[PDB]
Amino acid sequence: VKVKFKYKGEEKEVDTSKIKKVWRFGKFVSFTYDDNGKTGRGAVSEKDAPKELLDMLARAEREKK
DNA sequence: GCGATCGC
DNA sequence: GCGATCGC
Repeated sequence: VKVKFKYKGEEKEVDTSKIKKVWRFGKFVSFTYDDNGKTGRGAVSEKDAPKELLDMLARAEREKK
């Protein structure tokens, strides 16, 4: 699933298969992802988040140490 | 300031 | 250990 978001006001897209960590941050769903060997950070407003990312968020929470 | 991650 | 990164 492709996640579309804005990074410094510019459109960006990341596949869920590259996403690492996902968490709720206020009104946003924050995430980190693998950007060809480097950590990338992105955020999408929760109301705009696709289902696949919201499902990953749920899983992340249930299993957080 | 909000939550967490994660660079250094 | 501490502080920048992400949007606002």
